[PDB]
Amino acid sequence: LTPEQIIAVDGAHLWHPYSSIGREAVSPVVAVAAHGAWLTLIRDGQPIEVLDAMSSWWTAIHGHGHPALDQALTTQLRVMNHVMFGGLTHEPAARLAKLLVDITPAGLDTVFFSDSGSVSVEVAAKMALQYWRGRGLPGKRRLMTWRGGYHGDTFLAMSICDPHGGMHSLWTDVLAAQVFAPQVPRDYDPAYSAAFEAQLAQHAGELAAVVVEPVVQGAGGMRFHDPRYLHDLRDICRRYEVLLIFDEIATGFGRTGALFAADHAGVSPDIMCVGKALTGGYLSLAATLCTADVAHTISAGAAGALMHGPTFMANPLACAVSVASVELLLGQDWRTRITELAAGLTAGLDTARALPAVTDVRVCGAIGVIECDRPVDLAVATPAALDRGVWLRPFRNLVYAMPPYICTPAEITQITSAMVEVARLVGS
Amino acid sequence: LTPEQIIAVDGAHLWHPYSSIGREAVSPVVAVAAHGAWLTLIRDGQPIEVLDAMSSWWTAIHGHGHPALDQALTTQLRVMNHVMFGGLTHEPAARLAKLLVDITPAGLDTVFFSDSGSVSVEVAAKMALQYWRGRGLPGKRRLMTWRGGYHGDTFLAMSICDPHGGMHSLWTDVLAAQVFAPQVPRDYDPAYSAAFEAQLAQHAGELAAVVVEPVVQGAGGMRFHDPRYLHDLRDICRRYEVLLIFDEIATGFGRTGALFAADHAGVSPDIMCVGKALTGGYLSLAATLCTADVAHTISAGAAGALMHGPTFMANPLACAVSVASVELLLGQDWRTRITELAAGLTAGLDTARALPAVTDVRVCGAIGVIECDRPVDLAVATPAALDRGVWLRPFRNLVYAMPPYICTPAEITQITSAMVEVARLVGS
Ligand SMILES: O=c1cc(-c2ccccc2F)[nH]c2cc3c(cc12)OCO3
Ligand SMILES: O=c1cc(-c2ccccc2F)[nH]c2cc3c(cc12)OCO3
Ligand SMILES: *Cc1c(COP(=O)(O)O)cnc(C)c1O
Ligand SMILES: *Cc1c(COP(=O)(O)O)cnc(C)c1O
Repeated sequence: LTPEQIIAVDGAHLWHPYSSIGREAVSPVVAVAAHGAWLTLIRDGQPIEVLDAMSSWWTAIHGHGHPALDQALTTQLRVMNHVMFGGLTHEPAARLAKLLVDITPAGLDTVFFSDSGSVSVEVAAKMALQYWRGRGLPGKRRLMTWRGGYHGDTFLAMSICDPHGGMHSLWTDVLAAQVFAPQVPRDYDPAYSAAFEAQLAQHAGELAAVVVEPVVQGAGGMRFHDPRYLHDLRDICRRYEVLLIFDEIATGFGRTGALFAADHAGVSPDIMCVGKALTGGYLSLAATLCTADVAHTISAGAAGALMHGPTFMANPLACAVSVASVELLLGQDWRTRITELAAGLTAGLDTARALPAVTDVRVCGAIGVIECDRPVDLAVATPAALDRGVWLRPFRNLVYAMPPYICTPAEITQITSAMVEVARLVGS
Repeated sequence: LTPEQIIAVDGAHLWHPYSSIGREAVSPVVAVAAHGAWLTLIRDGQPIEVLDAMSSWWTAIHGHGHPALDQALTTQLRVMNHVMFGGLTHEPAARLAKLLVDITPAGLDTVFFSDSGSVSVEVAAKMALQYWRGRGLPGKRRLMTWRGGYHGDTFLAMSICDPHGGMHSLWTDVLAAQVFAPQVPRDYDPAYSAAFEAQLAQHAGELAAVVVEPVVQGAGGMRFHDPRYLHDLRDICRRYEVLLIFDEIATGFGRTGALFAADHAGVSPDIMCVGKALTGGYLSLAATLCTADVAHTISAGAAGALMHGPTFMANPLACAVSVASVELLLGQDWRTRITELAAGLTAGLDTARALPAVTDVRVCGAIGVIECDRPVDLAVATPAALDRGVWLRPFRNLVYAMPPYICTPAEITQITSAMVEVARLVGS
């Protein structure tokens, strides 16, 4: 198929993320290649290389078509594509489970693979719910979170999504009613933790778990908070016998300046979700990890087993490429690499503070955010970043990036400058 | 890692489908290779070749390591592993969307890609809910199904699974309260459809949709029903304005002797789910298709969009291999092939009707079932099937098979023979 034919089939037959059929404001751009930090896209009918400032929705940490990850995939392909995980095990699942157990915060000893972040969240909740049924406390079934969060699109995951971010108004009467604390602030305020605890305390007899994105809230608005809030949640959850779940689907694998964002605070959740960057952007795969205590309680309970099992659980191809992606990350000085990226993002985005439409500029590891005072019009900003050789996708009032780790100082410069310019055109 | 090392790691760190940690009665077998219809498994230190009678949980329709599917994957690997589907489109997605629209029941014109069956089911339910919100009937929010069904493990998916099979209590005050018709009989009885209509009639104003597995109920108990009920379901849904959803995640791509099980009845659902065999069992991928009318109403609704967007939506690698998998199926005389497999399963399984422990023997397309009078002990069944060079995995009281389509007559006969012998051992 040609790019013109792709557009036509696409417009008649393809849904896209949170999109329409036949009523699309803009119109998707055809991608034809991706290599390293660059995509090849079709503009005015011509191929152009542009920087993947978004890491293809936070996935491409090592860049596209990284030779070590292509080979990991090809090697596995020639030997064993997939076998069912029911009754069978295999080397890629074992290898990856060992890495994950070793590199995640202390005490996360068991791994349940699934096919996506949303599913890993539902698995996490199911772990929490079965845990308490195992302990003889079935009333502990509600979830608690703070506002501003995002956890995925499946119905249970939607229930702990920010009520505005996740559009709860469209869903009156259909979602579980969960317990929401106020928005977690940027700077550390012990009074917020105290208020969080008081709210939790009166619900504890009915809460299975607190579920949060640690340090960085992504799709709910790219807000950062002081790691010390996570230390306080760990302490609150411990004292009131409520499980603590960290969703590190966006934050995991170095993105925020630490291996896992949990690490900034030096704290272990009881249950953890990872995804997005796990396969270095090659294939869909996710994992939920839980402590030995959670694992044994579930296993010694009435049901005798965790009641879940995706068809493609522990797929050998995804697992093989993830092992390579993780080892590649661990085999380099990733901490310096992120520090440099962060400096690059700070330096390049500094001039945007002055802009008339800009309310905030903030950076956390390989994450750079320009917050505006109004919705960023994509029909303006998209062609504007393409013109400068950058793939950028603003969302709501934010002009932001999660650049691949392999980006050079010159590439970051190029990214930040495109971002600064999108912010300027918003003010005019 | 060695086989022994894998077991050691697996027993300590890996969850399996519907399994425990530390309380596993049987212990998983190590798989080291898969080619065509054969797995290489490690039995007592030694490698053996066994027929994949289960098709790796109903996925490997073309066998493993098929050269056309291998190629399609490596070809796409060197070009473009993945890009975000937000704002972008690509050839693998448009080719596959085009195919899916062309070969599925008529009127199914739009395609939403996602990573797994359970997710595609939650997407289907979301389309139904938003459709009726588009029409000003937000009261239409419940789902109706008949008993014995299975739809996945995520929380909405769970709510329409059989209330005994899915252990709905266990899940007391957590699942949405859905409407359940009695188990659909094998043989056609018009009294059943009349009772279904009468039950639907009294919930019509609160029903978004009817959701069923057409013709074959999979994980709920390998039950077959007369395609004519689907015709009745279509008629009832039309007259009462309740959307019809077919979960074809197990049944699709020729498995029941028709391309899609809906074809046995000539019926078009409003919304359809596929997965499992979609990629020929290489990678995880599912799809939810809906009619133009459904797409336009959601798009014209208050929301202006379908509020869903998985990270790895429409992953190029996964789509490219699906394209090649669908093309490979459509390019051969698949109907004759499936008729041949069915005839071979029928002939090979006949002798089991006489066995003292067998209550039924049924076949439908490339699905063969020995229904036993007691639950089947895997600790006896699994080694027995291995001894005969077959990978069989019984479920509850079923010794069943869904072999790859590339299985020769002799391989089918080896499969059925191992099934008979397992059924014989159950009777003692
Ligand atoms: O043995 C399995 C049983 C189930 C299952 C259990 C209870 C209810 C429904 C199910 F599909 N689900 C399964 C799902 C699997 C699998 C095995 C199983 O390997 C590939 O993915
Ligand atoms: O643009 C996207 C927006 C959302 C989204 C929308 C509303 C609320 C939360 C979200 F993550 N989710 C998305 C998920 C995507 C994606 C794009 C988007 O490309 C690959 O996966
Ligand atoms: C993206 C995301 C999810 C959902 O991931 P999918 O693979 O899109 O289902 C869940 N949690 C967090 C924090 C995320 O950023
Ligand atoms: C296997 C199956 C599902 C769920 O598939 P996953 O990929 O395991 O989420 C849903 N519906 C039916 C009918 C199935 O057979």
